[PDB]
Amino acid sequence: SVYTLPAGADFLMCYSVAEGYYSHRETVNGSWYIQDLCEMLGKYGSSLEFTELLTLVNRKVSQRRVDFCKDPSAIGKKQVPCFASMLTKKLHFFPKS
Amino acid sequence: SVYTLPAGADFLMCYSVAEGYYSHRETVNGSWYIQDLCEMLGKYGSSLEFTELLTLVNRKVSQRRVDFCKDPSAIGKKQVPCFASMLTKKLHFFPKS
Amino acid sequence: MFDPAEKYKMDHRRRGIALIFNHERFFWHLTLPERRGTCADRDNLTRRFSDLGFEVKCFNDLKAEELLLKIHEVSTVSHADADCFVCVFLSHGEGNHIYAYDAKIEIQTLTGLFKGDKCHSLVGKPKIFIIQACRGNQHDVPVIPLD
Amino acid sequence: FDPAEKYKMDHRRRGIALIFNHERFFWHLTLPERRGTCADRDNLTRRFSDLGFEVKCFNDLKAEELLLKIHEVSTVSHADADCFVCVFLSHGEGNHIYAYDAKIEIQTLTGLFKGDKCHSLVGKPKIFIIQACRGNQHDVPVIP
Ligand SMILES: *CCS(=O)(=O)N1C[C@H](C(=O)Nc2ccc(OC(F)(F)F)cc2)C[C@@H](c2ccccc2)C1
Ligand SMILES: *CCS(=O)(=O)N1C[C@H](C(=O)Nc2ccc(OC(F)(F)F)cc2)C[C@@H](c2ccccc2)C1
Repeated sequence: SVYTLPAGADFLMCYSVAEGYYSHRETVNGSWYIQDLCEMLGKYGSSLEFTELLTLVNRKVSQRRVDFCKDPSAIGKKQVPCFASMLTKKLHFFPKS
Repeated sequence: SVYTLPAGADFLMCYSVAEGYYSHRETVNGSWYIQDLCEMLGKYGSSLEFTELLTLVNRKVSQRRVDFCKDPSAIGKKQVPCFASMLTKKLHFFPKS
Repeated sequence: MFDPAEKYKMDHRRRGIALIFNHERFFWHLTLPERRGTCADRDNLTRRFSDLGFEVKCFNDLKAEELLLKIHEVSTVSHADADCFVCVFLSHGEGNHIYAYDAKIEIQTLTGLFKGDKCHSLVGKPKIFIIQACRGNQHDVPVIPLD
Repeated sequence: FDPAEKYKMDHRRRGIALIFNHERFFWHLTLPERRGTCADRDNLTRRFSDLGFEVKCFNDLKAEELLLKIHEVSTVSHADADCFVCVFLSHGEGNHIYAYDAKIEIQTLTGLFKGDKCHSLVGKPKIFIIQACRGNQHDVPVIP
């Protein structure tokens, strides 16, 4: 390259939820976000562009609702995750030789 | 179709800079971010996935440096933009029928 | 069945509205620098979004009352025959606030108008906010890859 | 200018995935136990290991330990690595993540990997993953 990079470039911040919201979990099987993240990593981690995969994670988490909770006002409530990209290129995890 | 959506889903927040940083401009030709956003919209707006396009915007803005500024401590400084996706699907602006 | 290539439905009668709030000058007692060249940004965004099929609606140097009325109005019209909604702020910011001509507005008040429970006709559809504003007082520094 | 440009991912190693897993907290923080986090930790360990990452897990570190460990990884050479991954499984507050005993500014943690502090990751992806609440609002369901 001819060009310098900003020191803050090529960061990707992947959050379970947008600012100001509660995140959710199954009783003991783990968080909505990490469960769906891991499922998409298992199926697509080695092929899809990572932010393309994080978008699938957003859709999977968006399908869930709170079925049981001690706070009864949380029942039926929802969650969308949020990723913040300062990436400058396509990110793939193709199998390494 | 069977599932409800979170009310906060399908938002995309596109920022000129990451939290805590200054954004930059040419003398009177406009901001780095909007100039590069518009160039990428002109070339790729109607074909590429929008977040894929915003990543190109991040690379273009990352290539710039401050050449002239009244604050001499800004000279040679850099900028990366940041987009925060709560989108659940691929977003294209294909020509409409 | 789960389709990784699923796209937003973008075959509605209209692309939708692109709202542009363009702020060049500020109420003197805010002591905010003029944003000379923002009108080039506004015009450039207007051409580009118009070519993608958007109905572009531009407003220059609105005060908080005017900006809040205009954006509330667009939030309450039907987008049912639109693909998506675009909202651009060209201004100064402070924390989670964008500046109108005379005062700052909580960004969450503005995006909140388009949440699914407030704007039923945009449920399932992309709501895209674009913000040209500084987000603090730090300059990012140049670096080069380790060869 | 190539619109299809990919990060170079043909280095000797994929790189390190750091997982900070917080199940229990110092009693006086009055923070609920994170039952199921160990399933998340193990699940992320399998998935990132299968993608070629060297997965390094740390359970219920106090602020001093967490800051030492992450500073350490920031100061080792990543020159022969594709990228860096850092996972926090904990509670949060504003721009803070909780260790066992206290909260840490997330910007202190990401700041260690900025180009001016970590030269061997310049031009390479730095991926932060955070399972934490970011406020006290439940998002509400809606229908097409
Ligand atoms: C040489 C620094 S500057 O660009 O004059 N400026 C940086 C920052 C600012 O206002 N940036 C900015 C970016 C894009 C803009 O859009 C445009 F108008 F279309 F070009 C406008 C403005 C902060 C500025 C500043 C000046 C005085 C006191 C504090 C901060 C300087
Ligand atoms: C039904 C409410 S809850 O899920 O018990 N809870 C929501 C929130 C919270 O702490 N959630 C959460 C999500 C994922 C986690 O990771 C995991 F361990 F892998 F599952 C852990 C925790 C806030 C909770 C709360 C309770 C009391 C007072 C305030 C907030 C409730």
